[PDB]
Amino acid sequence: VELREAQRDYLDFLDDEEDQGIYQSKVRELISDNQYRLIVNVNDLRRKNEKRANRLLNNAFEELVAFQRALKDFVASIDATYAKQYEEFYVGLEGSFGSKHVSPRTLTSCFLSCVVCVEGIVTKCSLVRPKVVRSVHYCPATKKTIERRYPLETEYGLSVYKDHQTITIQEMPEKAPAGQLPRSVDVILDDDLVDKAKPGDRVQVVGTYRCLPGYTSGTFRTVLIACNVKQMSIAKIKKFSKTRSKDIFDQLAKSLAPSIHGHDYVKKAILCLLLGGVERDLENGSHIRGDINILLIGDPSVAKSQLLRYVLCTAPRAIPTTGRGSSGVGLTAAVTTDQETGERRLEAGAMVLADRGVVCIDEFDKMSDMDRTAIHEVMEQGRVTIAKAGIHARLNARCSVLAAANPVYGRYDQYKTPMENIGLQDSLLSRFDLLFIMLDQMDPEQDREISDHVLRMHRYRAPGEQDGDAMPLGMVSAAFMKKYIHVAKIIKPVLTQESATYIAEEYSRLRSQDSMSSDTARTSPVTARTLETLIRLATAHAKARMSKTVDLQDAEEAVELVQYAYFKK
Amino acid sequence: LKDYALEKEKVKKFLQEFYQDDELGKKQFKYGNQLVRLAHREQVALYVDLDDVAEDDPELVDSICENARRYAKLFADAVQELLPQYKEREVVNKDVLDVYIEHRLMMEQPAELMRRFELYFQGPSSNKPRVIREVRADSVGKLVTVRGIVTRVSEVKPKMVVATYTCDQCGAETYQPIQSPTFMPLIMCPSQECQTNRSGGRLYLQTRGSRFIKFQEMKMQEH
DNA sequence: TTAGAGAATTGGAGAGTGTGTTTTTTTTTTTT
DNA sequence: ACACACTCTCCAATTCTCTAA
Ligand SMILES: Nc1ncnc2c1ncn2[C@@H]1O[C@H](COP(=O)(O)OP(=O)(O)NP(=O)(O)O)[C@@H](O)[C@H]1O
Ligand SMILES: [Mg+2]
Ligand SMILES: [Zn+2]
Repeated sequence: VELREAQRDYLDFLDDEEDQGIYQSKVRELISDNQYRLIVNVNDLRRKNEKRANRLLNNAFEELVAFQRALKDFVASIDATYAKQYEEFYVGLEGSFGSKHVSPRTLTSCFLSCVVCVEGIVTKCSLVRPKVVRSVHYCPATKKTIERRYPLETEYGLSVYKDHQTITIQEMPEKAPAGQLPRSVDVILDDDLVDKAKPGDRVQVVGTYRCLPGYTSGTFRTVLIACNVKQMSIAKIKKFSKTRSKDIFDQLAKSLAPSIHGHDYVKKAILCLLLGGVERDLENGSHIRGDINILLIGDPSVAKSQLLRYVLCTAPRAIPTTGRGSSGVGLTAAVTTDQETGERRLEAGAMVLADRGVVCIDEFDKMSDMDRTAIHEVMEQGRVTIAKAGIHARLNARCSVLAAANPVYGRYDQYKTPMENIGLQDSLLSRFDLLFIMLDQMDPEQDREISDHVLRMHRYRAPGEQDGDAMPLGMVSAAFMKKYIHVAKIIKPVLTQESATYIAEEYSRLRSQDSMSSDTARTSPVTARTLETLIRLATAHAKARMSKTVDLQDAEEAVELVQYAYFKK
Repeated sequence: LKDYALEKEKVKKFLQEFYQDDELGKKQFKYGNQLVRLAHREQVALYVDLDDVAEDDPELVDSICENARRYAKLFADAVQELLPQYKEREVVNKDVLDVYIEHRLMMEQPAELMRRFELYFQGPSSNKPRVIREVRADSVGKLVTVRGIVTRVSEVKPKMVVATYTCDQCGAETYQPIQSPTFMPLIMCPSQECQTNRSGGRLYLQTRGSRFIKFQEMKMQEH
């Protein structure tokens, strides 16, 4: 009956006030926040008692129950009244697990009853619903009662229930072996862990791998009973922004996507898309769109696809899509039959999952127009209306669209106007904020530096790799860039009278010039949407400075950008 | 657990003694006036307000908020016991179902069949509304307040409350109160004369005697 | 002659056991 | 949890036989 000594070990481990008192402090915090689970770091346990630590990982169940009882006794010794508020306490684990860190592919039947640490990408969820643990019945005519664990009438207030949910984890597709589809596993979430993860999240789950029963065919289904769930995704920024020696926005734009050479204005516009504008609301109930949309058109081999694959790696909550490989149902939402409950419910599509994020559409000119009808409502209003599976609803799909396409006839024709080369409808072309045209002008002076840069890139080898190796199948630093952009997304700067005056006067001047100009010399007409674009771009530039005001410099930069985009051949 | 008899007397005391400084401060004892109207069949439902209870006994309010179903039954029985004291008048006969009850009284000379009133709670002003996502399993059995948009509603259907049967041979009647969403009906007479003689009389259900209530189903959705 | 008590055979009243149970992607012909 | 089909048992109703009113 050594488990009574094992519980005794855990209780004297938890009583660490004699040695710097970290865990007693954590338990005190748990009490103050009215909580009922604790998170223990396995490194500390391994340091204090090697035998107990190395036994815990290979006997998850029999050891964790002893640990839970030790915690219950310790909190009761601190405060019995608090200990009586909850039926039982729980403990979760963190740290380094060594050999027990696995994936949904490498996890096999020999891991049963070990503590395991699985990681992958979440693909689906069931709905939260209650489960019974103890039921009670009472008789008022006799003052009598009975109980059961898992005449008289049921006592819902003396009975007690707890929450239950199921989710599914999938292997990272980048790590799949050659020529095979990804594998997956089912995770069970219970009590205070429900709804801590949603589809598209990258998670790392700690739990115990276990069979479920099922005459018998001698065959079982295996599930991971979760024990903890984890997610993954100042002075430096202060002194850097305080310098004011140079236009910081130009330096950040120059440093964007170092592999790709040229295309200055495109990089500046993409940085404005990453920073975004700001929303505003009016007393009549109307509101102004804060997010930005961008379109790219051009010849073969001008790095259009690579810029999309870069933004997708350097922005939070970003999604890919290709014109030929996707459907309107897949873009918005699809009805699904739940196998846990049997019920019919909706499942999110690509543009819904990109809410408060970015969505990249490659090969945009190959979509059927019926899909573009779905994209129209999303890009204009940020909402999507659905009328299926007994639900009439207005879902949230607020996102910035970055899209790329190739011109009609494959190679752009100099002897035709922009509206002739571009294959899209004039209604749709009016929705994007900025439209860029890119061309492979075969100048030898430019080919010299381009070819040199490409060849420099192909001779590199990483410092952690040796002279002849080959990989298996399966300027500002990037880290600072991410942190600076992340802080800059809070500032919410405001207009100034001078910037407003400048924008108004300059817009009137631009309108007069456009009135003089002809469709043979412009991509699209200029209207109030131009003012909205100018305001968004000036706001974003002020945001990059972290200046609380929108200044004349921001407005001047914004108008120069749109001037280049609209009034160059 | 509490003695629900003591709690019944406390509830009676609240109904008998509470005045809200009511009728422009004239102290006319709102619930006493309501009991007069209920006794004279002027009114059907009675909404007891928990803010009124809080003036005298906040512990009672807390007792009600958890395991509300017990206190629903308790208040209903208290009101039924107090109703004759606020009666002074004889009411005119106006309903076929009550004509059967009148015949039953005339022939005699369960309470659920006679209990022609409804009792409901109006939530305490302390309790802010939850969203449909925050009503988790720790709230089972407890009084709650929720906010949302209606999506669908059914027509009004008759819901059975107590069934009334008649016996072909012995001329007696039998009753069966209903509580669960389903039930099973009776078949053969349980009265002592039929049973002792094993005479085999059958039971016929009477829609003219049994009691029904208006029932409707609805769905509500998040903003 | 008519009727009741003690012994033998048989019907059926009753219990126990075993078992069943609209909403999305892709192809093919013929209409345009 | 709630209905058919089947098997089986014990209690006491119906008749034979001997006897008294
Ligand atoms: N300026 C450049 N810097 C770096 N690589 C470049 C540059 N221009 C072209 N490339 C190369 O161009 C190749 C193709 O890039 P890609 O993004 O597919 O071009 P694209 O404009 O999208 N052409 P396409 O997809 O056929 O319409 C890549 O392998 C790059 O290495
Ligand atoms: Mg490409
Ligand atoms: Zn009867």
